[PDB]
Amino acid sequence: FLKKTMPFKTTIEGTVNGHYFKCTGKGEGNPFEGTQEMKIEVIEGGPLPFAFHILSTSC
Amino acid sequence: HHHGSASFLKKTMPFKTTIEGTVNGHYFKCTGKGEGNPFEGTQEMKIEVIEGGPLPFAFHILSTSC
Amino acid sequence: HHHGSASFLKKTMPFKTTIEGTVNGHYFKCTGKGEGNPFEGTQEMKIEVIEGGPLPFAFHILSTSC
Amino acid sequence: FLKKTMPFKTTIEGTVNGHYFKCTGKGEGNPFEGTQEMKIEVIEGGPLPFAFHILSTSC
Amino acid sequence: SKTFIKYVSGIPDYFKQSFPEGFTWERTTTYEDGGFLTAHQDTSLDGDCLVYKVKILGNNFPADGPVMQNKAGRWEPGTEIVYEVDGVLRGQSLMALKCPGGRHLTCHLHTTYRSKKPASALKMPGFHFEDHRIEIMEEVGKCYKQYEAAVGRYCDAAPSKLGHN
Amino acid sequence: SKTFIKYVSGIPDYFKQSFPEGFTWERTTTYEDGGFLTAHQDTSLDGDCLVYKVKILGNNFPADGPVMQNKAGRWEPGTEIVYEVDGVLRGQSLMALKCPGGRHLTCHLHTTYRSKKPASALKMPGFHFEDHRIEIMEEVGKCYKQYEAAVGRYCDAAPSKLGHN
Amino acid sequence: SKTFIKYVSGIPDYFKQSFPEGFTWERTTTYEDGGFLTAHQDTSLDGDCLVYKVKILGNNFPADGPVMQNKAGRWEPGTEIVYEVDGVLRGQSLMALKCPGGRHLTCHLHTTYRSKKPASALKMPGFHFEDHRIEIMEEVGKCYKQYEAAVGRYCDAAPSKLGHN
Amino acid sequence: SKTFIKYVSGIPDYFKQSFPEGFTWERTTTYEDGGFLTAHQDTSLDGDCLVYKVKILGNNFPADGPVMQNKAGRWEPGTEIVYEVDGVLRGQSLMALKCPGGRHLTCHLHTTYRSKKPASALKMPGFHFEDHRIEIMEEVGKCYKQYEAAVGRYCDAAPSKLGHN
Repeated sequence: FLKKTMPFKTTIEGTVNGHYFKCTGKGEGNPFEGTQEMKIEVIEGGPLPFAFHILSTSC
Repeated sequence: HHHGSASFLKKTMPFKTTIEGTVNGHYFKCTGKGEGNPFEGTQEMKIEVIEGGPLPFAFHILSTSC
Repeated sequence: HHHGSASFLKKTMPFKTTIEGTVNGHYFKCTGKGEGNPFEGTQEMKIEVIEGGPLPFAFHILSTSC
Repeated sequence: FLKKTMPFKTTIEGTVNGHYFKCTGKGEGNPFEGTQEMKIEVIEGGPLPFAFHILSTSC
Repeated sequence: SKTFIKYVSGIPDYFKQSFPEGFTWERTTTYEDGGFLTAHQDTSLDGDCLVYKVKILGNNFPADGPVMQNKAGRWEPGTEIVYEVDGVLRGQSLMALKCPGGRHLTCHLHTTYRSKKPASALKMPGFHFEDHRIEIMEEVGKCYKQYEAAVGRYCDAAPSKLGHN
Repeated sequence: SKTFIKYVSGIPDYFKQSFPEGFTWERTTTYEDGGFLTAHQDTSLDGDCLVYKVKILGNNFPADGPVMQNKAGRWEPGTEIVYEVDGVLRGQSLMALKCPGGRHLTCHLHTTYRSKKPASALKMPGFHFEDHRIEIMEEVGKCYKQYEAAVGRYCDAAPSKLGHN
Repeated sequence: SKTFIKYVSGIPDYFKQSFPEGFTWERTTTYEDGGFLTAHQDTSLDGDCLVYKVKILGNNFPADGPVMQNKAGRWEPGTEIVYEVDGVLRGQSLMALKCPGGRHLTCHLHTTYRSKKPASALKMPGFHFEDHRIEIMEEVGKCYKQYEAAVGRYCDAAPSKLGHN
Repeated sequence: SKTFIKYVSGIPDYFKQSFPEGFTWERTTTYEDGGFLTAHQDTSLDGDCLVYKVKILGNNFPADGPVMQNKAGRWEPGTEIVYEVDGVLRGQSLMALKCPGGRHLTCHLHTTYRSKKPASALKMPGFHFEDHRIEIMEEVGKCYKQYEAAVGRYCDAAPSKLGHN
């Protein structure tokens, strides 16, 4: 069921300090090697008025 | 100033609520309907859980939100 | 019950304080002398810094201790 | 001024939940290798009514 | 539900001044046993009807605590400090659950209230207190009746010797 | 200096009941900008004279904050929640410095009060509030005059519809 | 995205063991300057594709802080402690933003990880550490590329003299 | 006892550089169940002997908790983040007690380290990690033997793709 390289995709919906946003993302990683990379796109509420960094551990 | 006397203030105002949430993994939705007295500072409402009921946690954690 | 009336209560009570501390590396010592009204809930005191003065921080952080 | 093995000594005085105590300790370690060991003696307020563990990062 | 507050001593009413546009609020409540309850809320006015839309995320509640055991008792009354920051209002307060066994479990509320009017169209209140009492008057796990009374005030019980509020 | 409290509504007075032996208290105050102020205090009675012995450790105050800059303004009044735990009293409260620029810096007090009488010789109060107002009435960095008024009460401003305190 | 972790020393993998059912996680991050970021996430496996659904509520970020000024810089690496509580996993960690200029803003992460398998079906890991490095590889307010590397381990760097992990 | 640290990757040693003047440290540790442990420490060098003077104030430990029940078990290893703030070093870390039974009680350490040299005299380290393992080697309530190993490092385990430490 897992594989040495796997893709993933994300949807994120949120409010931060009253500002609504939505993102989608797509990435891929090596689960057993512990590395991954993705692209995150803000599809609603962009450009974000807050630092993306607060979303890093969620995306 | 300006409203003259309490006879000119709205005595009661109704309100309705929709609540959607997840608590410890548990999804739920509520509706509510209430009324209050804006200048006397009092209010009461009924809250109905319409999805995710019966709630698996104390309603109390929702008291300040509802 | 039992004390009858306020005429039988102590009206004022004196107090004295010694304070020793370090704040952000800064050592200091204070003494204080005050008086209060135990049942009226009021009090006032004078606090003197006897070592480490003039204090290099706001006295306010000592207010609830003195 | 430092050395590959160095001794140290400690005095600790405290109050925890209204209980007064005093300790002394003696130990030795290798500062550049990052290892050390000591013995801590409670000289006042012993036997401590609280877990010594809360003093570990202080002694 | 901050439209329903009795303000005394001439304290300006941020919430009532914000209509007809309304206001939002946001809060994280931290419980002393590890739980967190986060909410975002929108308050609007449609004709005569106040409309509340609430989003909630709660987490980290201990499985054996009174919240997840649904043995929470009743809230004690409480008092919030309310004050302006950066042209919005901050609130903070401590609340306590009185569990059926008589012990208490406390929590700390951290709130921001955001008018939909610009701060320039508002008379901001100074630092003050908002007292509340919340009572779950009946559990008619699916239907609840809740009452609240709230008062906005300065500290009259312990007055200033200098004329401060 | 908890011997000086006006208690209303028949709330038992833990502090006055503790004499002639006295009581201790212990507290950590956490400031929102990183500072901590910790204290231990002993309260004794020698004849008619109340004797306070205080130990303080403060740390992590930011160099550019109002405490280390000695630009702290004045405290606002506040309200403590006070309640029994394990046969002692716990207190918690939020306090706020009003800096000379008009902004506020908050802190959270976490206290335990310990009678030197056994709990068995004491009438413990139920959950209640202690209001305070502390004023630095004069700076005569070496000599200060401070006043405090304190009231112990239930929540009368927002009463119960059920008869709870 | 906890499926991507290199575990050493035989530590069981709570996340990989959860498939094909998947798992959730929930977190509140508390920032030292008052902000809070809460999230709930669902992880599922749809064929060969990991699917993440995330809900976010952030609040109380100061208007003048790095987050709202969109001057947050980059995250430092960090280390999470991960351990079993009741029958799920708790995590906690400290993270630090390195703001442009070189100064740091810290926060505290409080997490629960919940397998959708019964923990009777799972080999639970003992207390261990999860190191991470998150990097914003490209700011392509609207399009970001982000990298993470993570390792689950014991404390190899400072060995036990007593047989412990 | 921060003189005893093995630093790698050329990280400057704030503590060893402080001699012969020495340094102080100050800390508050916040326990998840309400306890607080605050300490101030002075480190000096008297000939060939390091001399430590420590002052401690602990409070609010629950009577029913592991600390006051003297059932605390052992500390897990941990990792401190250490970084410059104003011109001194800040540290923060999470520690966990493994109680007898295998369950954990966590706490948060908040530290400032202060050289007695002017920081103009010092090579300041950038943001880095300090791993520790503290072990009670012998309980000989009155006589303890304690070991510590510590390493100061960057995040080697999860390397940067961007040139960063």
